[PDB]
Amino acid sequence: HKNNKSWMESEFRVYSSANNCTFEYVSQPFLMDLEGKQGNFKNLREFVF
Amino acid sequence: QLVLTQSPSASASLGASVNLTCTLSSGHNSYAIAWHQQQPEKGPRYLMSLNSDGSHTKGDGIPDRFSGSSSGAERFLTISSLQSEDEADYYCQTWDTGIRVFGGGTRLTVLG
Amino acid sequence: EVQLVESGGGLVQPGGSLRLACVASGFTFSIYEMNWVRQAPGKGLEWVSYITTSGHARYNADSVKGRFTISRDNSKNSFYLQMNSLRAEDTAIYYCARPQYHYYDTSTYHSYGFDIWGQGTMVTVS
Ligand SMILES: *[C@@H]1O[C@H](CO)[C@@H](O[C@@H]2O[C@H](CO)[C@@H](O)[C@H](O)[C@H]2NC(C)=O)[C@H](O)[C@H]1NC(C)=O
Ligand SMILES: *[C@@H]1O[C@H](CO)[C@@H](O)[C@H](O)[C@H]1NC(C)=O
Ligand SMILES: *[C@@H]1O[C@H](CO)[C@@H](O)[C@H](O)[C@H]1NC(C)=O
Repeated sequence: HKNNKSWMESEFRVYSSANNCTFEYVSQPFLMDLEGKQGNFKNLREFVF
Repeated sequence: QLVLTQSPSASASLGASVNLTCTLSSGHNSYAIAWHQQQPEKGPRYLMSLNSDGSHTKGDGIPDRFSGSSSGAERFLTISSLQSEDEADYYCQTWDTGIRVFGGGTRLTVLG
Repeated sequence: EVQLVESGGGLVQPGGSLRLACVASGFTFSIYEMNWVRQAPGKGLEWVSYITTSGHARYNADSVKGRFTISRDNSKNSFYLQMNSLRAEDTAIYYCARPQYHYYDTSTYHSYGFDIWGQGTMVTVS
């Protein structure tokens, strides 16, 4: 927004609405920033499901 | 990536002492930095370098008042007997593998 | 706008316990990682540590002798450095700075360069 300039994820387009909820979980994020080091290295993030 | 950190403002009566300072990361303490005088409504005019040892050099058209230094992982720079013509914006810049980076700005509300 | 204010001054001995605060206002705290700043009398800046948007820290830069510690209260929109042992050299004003690295950034990464410093709090100790 221009007046706030704040960025908020208060958007929902992957899902239209919510319903029938079973589980909720709040924790440390899975993807990791880890950025701050310099050079040409890239953030390769690997996952196993 | 890069931290090229600059003071948004520093205030004192006519006679203060900088010529603005830049902060670097732990991994690249020893790389040299440079700045560009983007004074308001004017384009970038190249004045303001720094090597990691603090050896000073003079630009064109401004007095010898200006100095420099170095300590630890950060980079420190100085003037003696501040004058009026230092109203400007500055831009830290170091060198990487084929990249000009150009850092970020120092829009400075120094009260002169 | 962007503005930062601080609190938590106090005259104590080395080894003491106080609460240093950098109240962050004018922007969303939930996504902005933050820093802390020391300015010894007539001496230059020495940064200590930071807490990222998630809550991780790094107590490097070797001016700290394993002395300063940091934390986060992300919900109340204030940034805290969890402090103990305020010592003699820490007579300083603490202009704390907002990184410009909101966690949604594109283009060349000159992010988290500090575009604004805090109002400052003077903590005289000797
Ligand atoms: C400023 O922020 C407020 C909330 O902090 C925004 O409010 C809602 O924003 C959503 C997203 O665009 C809109 O769909 C709603 O209509 C807004 N509601 C209200 C009551 O404002 C607001 O849009 C933001 N606006 C600006 C100009 O920054
Ligand atoms: C899910 O919610 C709907 C409400 O529209 C309900 O009819 C249905 O029985 C619910 N199913 C489960 C498994 O909870
Ligand atoms: C301070 O200003 C002078 C002006 O010419 C500039 O040459 C110098 O590089 C600056 N200081 C340092 C440490 O570079």
